[PDB]
Amino acid sequence: PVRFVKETNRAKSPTRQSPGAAGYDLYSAYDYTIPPGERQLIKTDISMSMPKFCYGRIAPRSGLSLKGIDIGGGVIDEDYRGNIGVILINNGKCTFNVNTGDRIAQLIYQRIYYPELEEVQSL
Amino acid sequence: PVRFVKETNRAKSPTRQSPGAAGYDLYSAYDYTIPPGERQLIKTDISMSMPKFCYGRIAPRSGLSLKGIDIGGGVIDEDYRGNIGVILINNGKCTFNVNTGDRIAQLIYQRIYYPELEEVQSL
Amino acid sequence: PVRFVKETNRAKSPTRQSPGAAGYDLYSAYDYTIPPGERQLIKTDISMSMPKFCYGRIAPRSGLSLKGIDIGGGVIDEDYRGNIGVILINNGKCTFNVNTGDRIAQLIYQRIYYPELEEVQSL
Ligand SMILES: O=c1ccn([C@H]2C[C@H](O)[C@@H](COP(=O)(O)NP(=O)(O)OP(=O)(O)O)O2)c(=O)[nH]1
Ligand SMILES: O=c1ccn([C@H]2C[C@H](O)[C@@H](COP(=O)(O)NP(=O)(O)OP(=O)(O)O)O2)c(=O)[nH]1
Ligand SMILES: O=c1ccn([C@H]2C[C@H](O)[C@@H](COP(=O)(O)NP(=O)(O)OP(=O)(O)O)O2)c(=O)[nH]1
Ligand SMILES: [Cl-]
Ligand SMILES: [Mg+2]
Repeated sequence: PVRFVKETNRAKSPTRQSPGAAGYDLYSAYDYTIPPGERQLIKTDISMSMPKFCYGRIAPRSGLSLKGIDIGGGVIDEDYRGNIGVILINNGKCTFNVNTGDRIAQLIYQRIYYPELEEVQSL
Repeated sequence: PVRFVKETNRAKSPTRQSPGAAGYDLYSAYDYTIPPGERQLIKTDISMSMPKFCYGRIAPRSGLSLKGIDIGGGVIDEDYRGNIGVILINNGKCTFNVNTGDRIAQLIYQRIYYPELEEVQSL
Repeated sequence: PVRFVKETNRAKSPTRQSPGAAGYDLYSAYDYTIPPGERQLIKTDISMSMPKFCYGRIAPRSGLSLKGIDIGGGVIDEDYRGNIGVILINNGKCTFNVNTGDRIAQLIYQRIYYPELEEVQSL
């Protein structure tokens, strides 16, 4: 079970489209306007305690990606307890409108290793 | 064992370079012209049933990345049964030519979690 | 335990901040000047033997992401025994400077699969 908190009543619970979907839909908590060739940190008003040995990759919705919208950053650490921001980059030709409640990205919980690092002289 | 279909004869089986290569090579099944500052959906004519508790990341080739070619979207869900498409972004200064058979990207089967979500008030 | 090798005394050992961090900080080994709209390969002068059944992802730092600095390529294969290079993309407005010892990205050891493929008729 992954515990999550809405910071304000503008936050929508992250949802999964289907039982075989890779990620959990993230929603914009506020209204944003993104000019062509600009980028914008979008607040979700969702904070969460991630599961152990993984991280949340904020990944792009495919439809938005064909409109020219990409993702910046997107690394949500296992110990990040703050507001989750989606960095949207408008690489399209037109101003991109974000309304409160718009599906803006997907959060994928990606399993990872935390290995020890040891310096040697030859591999 | 991942099962895949060649939708048309122009589809080419994804292959790994080496036993230590992260990704399977995706090939273009058609011929494309992509001008500077534009993107294009490339059809592979491949569809596949992904391994359970995982997804397919369409990741960039290092070669094309240095020439300013990037990858959009890239999330290939576990329950996806359609044609796998690749979003090539041309951020370089010259028209990038896509020939039938050209390696364009690499599918990576990334291990993930599907946790249940529960709403709480404090973390 | 993942072994690594410094190619020069200009390379800096990758670092961990906290138990819940995603990955390991990668540092520049040389001085670079990246003009707006350009990408530049950044040598870390670090070679390592990646652990089995995974790959290192050169992942963006959010601080830079917001300034307009994006990652290109970024797939470090299991059997890569060469110099790890970070492709930094200046999609910002000003020129981006990189001094030796600058925190440029993070490395994430993402768990992956190597399934055998099998062509079929139906799915
Ligand atoms: O680059 C891509 C991205 C997605 N796809 C396919 C695979 C994926 O399973 C499917 C996703 O379609 P949807 O747009 O219905 N879902 P998405 O996750 O993109 O966002 P949302 O569900 O919010 O629309 O499209 C590609 O072929 N290439
Ligand atoms: O798209 C993002 C990216 C990061 N974040 C969060 C997670 C991360 O823990 C935090 C960034 O904290 P830092 O002060 O460590 N930023 P820095 O640039 O130093 O490194 P990094 O961004 O890699 O943690 O912002 C988001 O909410 N959305
Ligand atoms: O950003 C990167 C990406 C890859 N690399 C390394 C790791 C990887 O093993 C290798 C990329 O493979 P190639 O140099 O053989 N290029 P090619 O296009 O042939 O294969 P790939 O699809 O892996 O790039 O370079 C970097 O140093 N920086
Ligand atoms: Cl990833
Ligand atoms: Mg979906």
